[PDB]
Amino acid sequence: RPMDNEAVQFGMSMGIGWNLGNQMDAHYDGCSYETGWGNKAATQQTFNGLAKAGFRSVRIPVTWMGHIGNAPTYAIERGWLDRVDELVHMAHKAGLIVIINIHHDGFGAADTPSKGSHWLDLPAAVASEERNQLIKQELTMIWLQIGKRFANDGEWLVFETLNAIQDGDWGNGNNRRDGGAQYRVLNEWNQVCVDAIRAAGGKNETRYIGVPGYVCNPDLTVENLVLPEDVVPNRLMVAVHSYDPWDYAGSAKYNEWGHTGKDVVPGVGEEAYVGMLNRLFNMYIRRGVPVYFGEFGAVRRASKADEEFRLYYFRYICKAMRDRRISALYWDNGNSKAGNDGFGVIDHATGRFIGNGEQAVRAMIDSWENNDPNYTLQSIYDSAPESSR
Ligand SMILES: OC[C@H]1O[C@@H](O[C@H]2[C@H](O)[C@@H](O)[C@H](O[C@H]3[C@H](O)[C@@H](O)[C@H](O)O[C@@H]3CO)O[C@@H]2CO)[C@H](O)[C@@H](O)[C@@H]1O
Repeated sequence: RPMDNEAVQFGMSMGIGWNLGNQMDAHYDGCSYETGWGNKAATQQTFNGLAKAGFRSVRIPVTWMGHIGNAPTYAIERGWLDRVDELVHMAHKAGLIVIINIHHDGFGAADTPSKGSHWLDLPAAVASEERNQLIKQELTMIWLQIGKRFANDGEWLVFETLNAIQDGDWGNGNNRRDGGAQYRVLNEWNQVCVDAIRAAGGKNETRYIGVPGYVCNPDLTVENLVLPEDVVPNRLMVAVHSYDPWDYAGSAKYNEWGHTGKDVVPGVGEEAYVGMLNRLFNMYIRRGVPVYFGEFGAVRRASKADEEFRLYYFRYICKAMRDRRISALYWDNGNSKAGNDGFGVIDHATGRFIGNGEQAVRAMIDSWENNDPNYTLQSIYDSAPESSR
């Protein structure tokens, strides 16, 4: 029975995790900087607190742009790699499964503080096969070096090939009417990254590798993602993101969610989210291919009554994930404000809770971990909070 295989068990072993967001991914004027977006430097204590809270995994998005020497070698500045190495091993010290990647290098929108510097350019790769070739060489050289640095680190360290690749229009643009050209290239980049990771030798030969689809959208993934040919069986996982529905979870234009909410995104609640998880479960988990959410979340609310809807959202979706053998990592950017972009629940320097962050963390983790067979989507649903409208 493929859903009962070792790879899906490894997928589930990541449980509910946490992103060191706006940290090694932060960047401006063409260069990443750990503190560049207001977060202070991570410490062992950061990761200790994560393990203590019950997270099983941690994702350290890294933006490499600015620390890459010239072609043809694309040498990564050693200090930058040292710091990545160092963090990965702090996480290992705390008993966490660890994910690293190529992050804002691939940022595909126009709203960037590093305009002109995103070498990982999907429109430009589609535009010409020559520029597609340069990008592939750079992806190769970068993954070879990362692989070589971590050759003695085992399957507790996961590599995620790319982040959220796109053309600016978030999966509503030319990708829907170019005859699959954008999707074909992205699949080719994943292939090239997997090739390079495996060629790094050592424990990279049997390391789990996460591969995304277009803009990390679950549906565009199930429709167009082609899993790369691999040198070993059962060592690829599908990476997806979800902040659905965005205007509730991300922008906080609406502040309630689900069947008991009144201030809701219209017609988009419990059924839609589980439908999305079911398509992933039928496409991948049922076929022995693990899926994880590299990023999921909902921002913090100003009122206690709206916050209860946030906890409800977490309890419900995280249970639905558990039951579909899907693991997931919460997006934490360190920002303690409420509303738009207010994702911070754990301090990035100390690993202590920010504001009421503990309730959210407990909500997502406990719901996923719960092994009481009476605790179901029905019971969670029936205890949805009361609308304050
Ligand atoms: O605060 C200073 C800088 O913030 C930058 O915005 C970032 C958000 O604060 C962050 O939460 C968001 O996270 C992304 C994630 O990186 C991505 O993989 C996924 O697709 O969506 C998440 C949630 O949107 O990233 C943005 C930037 O990409 C500003 O860009 C910057 O100008 C500002 O100084």
